[PDB]
Amino acid sequence: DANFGRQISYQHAAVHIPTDIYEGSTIVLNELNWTSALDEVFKKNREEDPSLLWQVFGSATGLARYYPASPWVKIDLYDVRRRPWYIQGAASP
Amino acid sequence: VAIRTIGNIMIVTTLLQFMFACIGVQLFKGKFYRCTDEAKSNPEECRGLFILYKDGDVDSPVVRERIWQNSDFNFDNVLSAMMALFTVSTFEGWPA
Ligand SMILES: *[C@@H]1O[C@H](CO)[C@@H](O[C@@H]2O[C@H](CO)[C@@H](O[C@@H]3O[C@H](CO)[C@@H](O)[C@H](O)[C@H]3NC(C)=O)[C@H](O)[C@H]2NC(C)=O)[C@H](O)[C@H]1NC(C)=O
Ligand SMILES: *[C@@H]1O[C@H](CO)[C@@H](O)[C@H](O)[C@H]1NC(C)=O
Repeated sequence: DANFGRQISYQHAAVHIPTDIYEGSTIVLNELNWTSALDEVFKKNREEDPSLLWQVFGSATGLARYYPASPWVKIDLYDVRRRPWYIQGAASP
Repeated sequence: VAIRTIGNIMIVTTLLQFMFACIGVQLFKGKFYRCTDEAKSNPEECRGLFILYKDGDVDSPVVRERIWQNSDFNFDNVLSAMMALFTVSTFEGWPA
């Protein structure tokens, strides 16, 4: 796609689970079920404003679900809970 | 002949080792388990992958599997306890 450096798909939303968190645990799978309803809202936002960049929900359990789906970019040390944009919305100065 | 005349002591020490093996089974039955990384302390948490920092360096990480594995010498049943106590009585690997 243009205005996007990667190959992306608008049919669904990708999920990033950090290496130090095991997918398939009870906490993660439960978070992977009720967050599956966000994909409809992801598509609705992109319909009205097609010039919309990544929309991401940073779960407090570690996993981050972003739209549109695109493959993730050595080892992976990414963690959504330590990102600068997560920390400012999780608390105050 | 020397073996025959000393069989009394061997039976006594074998019985003592058996008693100590039973006591060790009662004391450390299944408690020797550990995870691959010293951060997860039950089998339900010792699953998946984890980041290992080689030689304690924070700038040299490497991805490794999580395995909930038993000790090589343990006190699970009577035979394992007897083997572990034999290794201890040989004064080898007993501090570990
Ligand atoms: C969390 O996981 C649950 C387990 O899959 C989901 O619950 C299931 O959702 C299915 C998809 O709708 C349901 O199937 C059909 O649901 C519609 C809606 O009412 C109806 O046609 C029928 O109830 C059903 N059709 C059938 C069974 O042929 C399941 O009924 C439903 N429950 C189960 C499988 O026990 C949740 O949707 C999911 N949470 C979210 C937010 O998606
Ligand atoms: C987006 O912003 C523009 C102005 O920049 C505005 O006209 C428009 O109504 C807004 N919404 C959409 C869906 O374009």
